[PDB]
Amino acid sequence: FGIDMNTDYTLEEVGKQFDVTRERIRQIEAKALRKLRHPSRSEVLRSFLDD
DNA sequence: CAAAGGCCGAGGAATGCGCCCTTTTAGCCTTCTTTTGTCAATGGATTTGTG
Repeated sequence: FGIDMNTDYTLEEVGKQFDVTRERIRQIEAKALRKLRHPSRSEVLRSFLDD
């Protein structure tokens, strides 16, 4: 994502700095998103949702 | 000898105002190549199982 930097880096350019061919980098993004998906870790972020 | 009237011009609303044809320009619309995000394999290095 683009937090605290002017991008928006993409998977190949990300995995360059981690030496992954973008597949493990996809997996790592997915794992972090799943971890933050948990309640008791994202109740505030839930409140930020508007609906 | 003047007066009526015919003439022209100087000033305004407005019921007033192009069309047909050639030629470029914009943009949308499809078709294809490439960067990118994804699913599944397939080992391989810690984590645990064991006594």
